[PDB]
Amino acid sequence: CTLKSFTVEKGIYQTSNFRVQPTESIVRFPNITNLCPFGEVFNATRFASVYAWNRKRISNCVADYSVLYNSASFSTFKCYGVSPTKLNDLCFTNVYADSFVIRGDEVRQIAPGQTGKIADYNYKLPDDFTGCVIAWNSNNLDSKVGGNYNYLYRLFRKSNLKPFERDISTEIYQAGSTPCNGVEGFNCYFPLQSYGFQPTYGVGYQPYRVVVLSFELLHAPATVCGPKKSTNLVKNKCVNFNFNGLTGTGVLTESNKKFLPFQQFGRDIDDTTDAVRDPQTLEILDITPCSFGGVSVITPGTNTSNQVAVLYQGVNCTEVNVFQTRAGCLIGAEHVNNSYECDIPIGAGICASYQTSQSIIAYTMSLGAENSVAYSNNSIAIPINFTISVTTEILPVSMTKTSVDCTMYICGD
Amino acid sequence: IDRLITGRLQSLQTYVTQQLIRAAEIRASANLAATKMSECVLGQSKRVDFCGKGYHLMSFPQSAPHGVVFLHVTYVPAQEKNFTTAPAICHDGKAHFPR
Amino acid sequence: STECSNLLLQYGSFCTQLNRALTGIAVEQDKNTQEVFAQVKQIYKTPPIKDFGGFNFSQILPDPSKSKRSFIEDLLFNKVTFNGLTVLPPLLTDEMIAQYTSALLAGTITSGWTFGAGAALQIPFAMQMAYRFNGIGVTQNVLYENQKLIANQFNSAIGKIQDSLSSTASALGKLQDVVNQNAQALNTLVKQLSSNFGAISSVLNDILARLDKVEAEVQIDRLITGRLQSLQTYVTQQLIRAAEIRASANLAATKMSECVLGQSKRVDFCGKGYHLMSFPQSAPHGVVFLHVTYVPAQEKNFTTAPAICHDGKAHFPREGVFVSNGTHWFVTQRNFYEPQIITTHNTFVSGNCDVVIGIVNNTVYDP
Amino acid sequence: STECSNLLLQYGSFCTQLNRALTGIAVEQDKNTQEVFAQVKQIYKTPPI
Amino acid sequence: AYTNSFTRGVYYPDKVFRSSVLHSTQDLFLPFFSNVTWFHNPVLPFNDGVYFASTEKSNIIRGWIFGTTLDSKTQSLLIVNNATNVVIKVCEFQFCNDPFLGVNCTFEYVSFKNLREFVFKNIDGYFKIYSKHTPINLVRDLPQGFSALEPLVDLPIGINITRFQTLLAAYYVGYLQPRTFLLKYNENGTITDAVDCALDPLSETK
Ligand SMILES: *[C@@H]1O[C@H](CO)[C@@H](O[C@@H]2O[C@H](CO)[C@@H](O)[C@H](O)[C@H]2NC(C)=O)[C@H](O)[C@H]1NC(C)=O
Ligand SMILES: *[C@@H]1O[C@H](CO)[C@@H](O[C@@H]2O[C@H](CO)[C@@H](O)[C@H](O)[C@H]2NC(C)=O)[C@H](O)[C@H]1NC(C)=O
Ligand SMILES: *[C@@H]1O[C@H](CO)[C@@H](O[C@@H]2O[C@H](CO)[C@@H](O)[C@H](O)[C@H]2NC(C)=O)[C@H](O)[C@H]1NC(C)=O
Ligand SMILES: *[C@@H]1O[C@H](CO)[C@@H](O)[C@H](O)[C@H]1NC(C)=O
Ligand SMILES: *[C@@H]1O[C@H](CO)[C@@H](O)[C@H](O)[C@H]1NC(C)=O
Ligand SMILES: *[C@@H]1O[C@H](CO)[C@@H](O)[C@H](O)[C@H]1NC(C)=O
Ligand SMILES: *[C@@H]1O[C@H](CO)[C@@H](O)[C@H](O)[C@H]1NC(C)=O
Ligand SMILES: *[C@@H]1O[C@H](CO)[C@@H](O)[C@H](O)[C@H]1NC(C)=O
Ligand SMILES: *[C@@H]1O[C@H](CO)[C@@H](O)[C@H](O)[C@H]1NC(C)=O
Ligand SMILES: *[C@@H]1O[C@H](CO)[C@@H](O)[C@H](O)[C@H]1NC(C)=O
Ligand SMILES: *[C@@H]1O[C@H](CO)[C@@H](O)[C@H](O)[C@H]1NC(C)=O
Ligand SMILES: *[C@@H]1O[C@H](CO)[C@@H](O)[C@H](O)[C@H]1NC(C)=O
Ligand SMILES: *[C@@H]1O[C@H](CO)[C@@H](O)[C@H](O)[C@H]1NC(C)=O
Repeated sequence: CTLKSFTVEKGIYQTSNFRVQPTESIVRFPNITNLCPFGEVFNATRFASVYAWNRKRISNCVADYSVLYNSASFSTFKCYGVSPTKLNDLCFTNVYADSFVIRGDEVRQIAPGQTGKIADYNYKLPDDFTGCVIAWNSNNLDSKVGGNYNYLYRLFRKSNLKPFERDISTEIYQAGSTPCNGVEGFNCYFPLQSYGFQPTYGVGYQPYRVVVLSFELLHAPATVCGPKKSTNLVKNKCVNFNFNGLTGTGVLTESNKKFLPFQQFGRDIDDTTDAVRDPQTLEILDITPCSFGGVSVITPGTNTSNQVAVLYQGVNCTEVNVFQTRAGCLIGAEHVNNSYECDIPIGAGICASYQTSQSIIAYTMSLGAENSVAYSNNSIAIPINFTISVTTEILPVSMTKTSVDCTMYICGD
Repeated sequence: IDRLITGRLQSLQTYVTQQLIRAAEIRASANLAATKMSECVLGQSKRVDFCGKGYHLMSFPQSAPHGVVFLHVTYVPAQEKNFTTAPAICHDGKAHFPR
Repeated sequence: STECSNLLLQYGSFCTQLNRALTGIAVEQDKNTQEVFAQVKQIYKTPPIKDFGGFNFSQILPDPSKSKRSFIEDLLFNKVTFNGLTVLPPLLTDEMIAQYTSALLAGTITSGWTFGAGAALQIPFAMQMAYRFNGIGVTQNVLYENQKLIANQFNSAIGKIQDSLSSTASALGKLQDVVNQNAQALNTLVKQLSSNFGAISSVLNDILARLDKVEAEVQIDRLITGRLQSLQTYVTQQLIRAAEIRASANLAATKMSECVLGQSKRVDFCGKGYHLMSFPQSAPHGVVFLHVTYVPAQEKNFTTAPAICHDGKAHFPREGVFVSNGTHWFVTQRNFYEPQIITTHNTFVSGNCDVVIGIVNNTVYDP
Repeated sequence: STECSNLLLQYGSFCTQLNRALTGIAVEQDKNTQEVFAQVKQIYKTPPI
Repeated sequence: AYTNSFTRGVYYPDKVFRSSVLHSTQDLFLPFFSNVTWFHNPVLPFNDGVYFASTEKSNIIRGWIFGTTLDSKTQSLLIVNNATNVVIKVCEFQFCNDPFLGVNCTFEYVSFKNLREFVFKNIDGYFKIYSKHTPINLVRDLPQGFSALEPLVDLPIGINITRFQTLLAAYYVGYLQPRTFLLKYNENGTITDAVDCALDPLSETK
């Protein structure tokens, strides 16, 4: 198939390339540290009134969402613009967590482009939000006997809030046809009002704690990321690998190199990365490439036999009758103790031939018969007779004259 | 079409470059065959191994498609025998050397 | 990257014709090496006792304590010094090349020009030099009368080769240049993997992480285009560089035949002076010839004439030229002053005196 | 042009190895000329007669 | 006042080990044999980046301030040794017009006989610090010799910088330029000599 023929003449032909494939994948990153303190967002004893909603900004930190989505604690968990399963792979310039208390019936207002007293007067999300919403019943935390009138929401406003607009202005609202003079009156009202939460109420009037998570990315650096996972480390085998950002594939091994305390990678003269520091245990590993080379088929020609030998050029038989030549691992040829003229050349003094039920044999080539010339101080050899000899010599003198019209080769007609 | 022009033009430049390099290899062989014809066929070369092995007597050209064949005729000494030898001989006190 | 490999298929035969080209260059290097060194039919070897007329080859013959290289070949082997890349071994090892230079040298020393023309016919080295002198038109007695002087001048001249080669690496500049150009070409070929070629990054896994499939494919095709142009440039440059080495191996194979295996009449082909013989030594990726030549070194002026008159006949020299010390006329060989009396054996008659422009009146002795 | 020069650096070594190839051919012409003519050691003169 | 830089102010350009090799790099470097400004504080430009050094034995110089305004309207770096170790903040400070120590917070962090040398540069929103501490035998000027500056910190903060000032006695200021240098790495992977390729025709040849 390589030669596009059903007959093959005597020779050595490269039919393929061999390459040791990676046995497994390694990933290494630093010890998981500076985990963000989500207990300030979700587990604080205090919580905010919804008009004055308390925002946390997270920066220069690693934020796990898997603790948030795996926890059974939440009466609702939702996400917009992002898959909840994908969150832990992402990085952002900032992450925001917005926290407040509302009645259980009104939690549905905390959604993209939605409307109502909580949405339009307290906390608003855009028609294309990127983020998540998390909520739980807080009746034992935020209700009190006699009514916890200390929690507040804006019942009245002049106009709807913009997306993410925060507003703690005390502006008195005029519903009637007569002005307020800066105080309540007939159809004039103070804007902030209470549910009066009690433990006995039905679930729609019981308080819920609510958290909204929002994500931001800029040309300003990605200061927040999800946690980074790592595997065990495997030495002395061909492996796919990733150390920090550096992907590669090679045989990782222990090394004598002494990097300075700030250095993380080592390079060859030809830029090629040739050592790495493991970020968890600070050892220096050499990288050496997984074994590769041409595969050649040695054949006495399909006229004489269907036997072949295979040479894996530069490969060692550990990586792949079987015989280790200095040219590479040779398979199917019998090693022979004699020597002959070179029939099919292999390399580094080795040749192969088909010889005595016959088989392929591989041997060190013979340069000629040895001859100690019978030299002496006072003796000469003179020829008594001759042969006239005729020697054929062939020389090529010309190619077949060819022209190619490039205007027609590139684009005929 | 500009992807096809870009690929077919690079394909043809690759061929023309390797044919220019191969034409120089064939010219170097035609300059050698022209030299073997002047020195071996039209003459008798003293140049060792130029016109075959052994001491060269003459050679003959035969044509072949895209080439030439020389039949180099040479003298090879065949049945050697050992003798004792000397650089000179003394006669009447004077050294004689072979002419 | 299997994603890149599936785009590289759209370029068709290109990766096959680059390997077919470099395989032709690699297979040619063993033909170059074979045509220089493998000119000997049998592996000749030297007699045990070194009675070569007082000439001393000990520094160019094998040393069995060392590979079996000569003392000079061990100077020559000291003074020259995986992104899919591979280096293949030569077919003939450096030990096999040293066996061929040993066979060529032991045949040359023990049998002269004869081993290039049939069987090696042994001849004493003092007589081999006599026929190499007689081949440059210096009469063979000029060797045997000066044999100790000539042997000491040869033994001394080989000593200066050892000193010259011991003193500097800049002796072997042509071989170190061939090594340096192949390293410069490969470091260039690998450093070109660091280039963007207009893509968003030089690293495929960075492209594949930043971009969705249809955009990543366009950035990868810029790296494929630039890396394929980078490899075609290397293969073209190696094909041109190999053609220069083939022209040099054809010349080294011609100096093996015409100039080690023979004696050359060709002026300044086998070093300056009238050539006597030369000796091959192996070197890393090359051959070194020690060309031995007769150089005339002190001269004196003489009055001269094209013919002499005798009994009205004009006499011309058979071999040589007529010269006078000022009072007497002699005939000498041309390349060394040995004057002989003018006789009917040293000279030949042709015609009367009156034709020749500048003939002189003298006497021919008839024995 | 500075705008083009900054784009050409993204093609890496190509431009340096073209200058190096033409510089090697230029230096060879002075070698070719000295292989032919500079074979004589001394500047010989003919006599006035 | 002014002094010669000599060969001072080279730093390791990347976190890569290289050994027994010469490497050619283009980066913001202080040019060899350039002028550096000498002082015994003013607000100073930042340009492409700053080399800073001082000769000390008594801790007269405590830290630095960096920003666009260097005052209140927008965020600004405040970097100070608290006499235990380095402290860093980036707030929109409304601090003094002659700031000293005695002889909003989007990020915050905690870490003559001496010449202390530093390099500050700000690229794609990361603020880089390099340094070296070394002995000396002269007070008036930077000592002629070579020793490369190693990295300290690498801060993702995104803040624009065009001016700086030094918190208070001999110190030196020089401005980085986009230059090509050839760097010599020894067997242990330290930079041990360098060539400023634009300096003179012999350096271009090297
Ligand atoms: C990353 O964490 C590991 C595990 O704690 C640290 O390695 C050592 O682990 C052994 C237990 O197997 C402890 O007894 C040692 O005290 C740990 N430390 C050292 C210095 O040996 C490892 O050092 C950590 N790496 C970083 C960069 O923090
Ligand atoms: C011919 O030239 C040679 C140069 O080698 C001369 O030989 C040297 O002669 C001196 C005495 O003058 C000896 O000490 C040396 O040992 C000789 N050299 C060697 C290699 O042995 C020689 O004398 C000259 N002869 C004439 C007639 O001029
Ligand atoms: C050398 O000697 C011959 C023989 O004596 C000279 O021959 C001349 O022969 C003619 C014959 O008619 C005489 O008339 C002359 O008298 C002879 N010459 C002399 C000088 O006597 C021949 O000329 C002489 N050649 C030279 C170069 O001196
Ligand atoms: C809240 O507190 C409990 C008890 O300390 C802890 O197990 C849980 O992980 C915390 N959850 C969050 C969301 O912080
Ligand atoms: C082949 O590999 C094995 C295992 O590393 C080693 O023992 C052997 O020496 C190698 N031989 C060659 C010629 O590479
Ligand atoms: C070749 O001969 C040697 C003699 O010592 C022996 O060690 C070796 O096994 C032989 N190999 C073969 C293939 O016969
Ligand atoms: C010449 O003589 C030697 C010693 O007797 C012998 O070894 C050698 O074979 C002889 N050669 C020929 C061609 O007869
Ligand atoms: C030849 O010269 C060497 C020194 O180069 C010397 O040791 C040796 O004795 C000389 N003679 C012979 C016959 O080797
Ligand atoms: C030979 O003759 C010329 C001209 O008289 C003279 O210059 C030269 O010195 C003479 N001697 C030798 C040894 O050439
Ligand atoms: C040399 O020149 C002289 C002077 O012109 C002349 O007399 C003589 O015949 C010439 N001799 C030869 C050998 O040409
Ligand atoms: C710059 O260097 C020169 C000496 O080369 C010096 O005279 C001058 O004061 C320095 N400062 C300025 C700003 O020119
Ligand atoms: C500050 O840096 C940002 C980087 O995106 C840039 O948009 C802005 O123009 C810069 N402002 C100044 C005054 O440099
Ligand atoms: C390099 O490190 C070795 C210890 O591995 C140390 O002996 C040597 O002094 C260091 N410095 C140099 C310049 O080699």
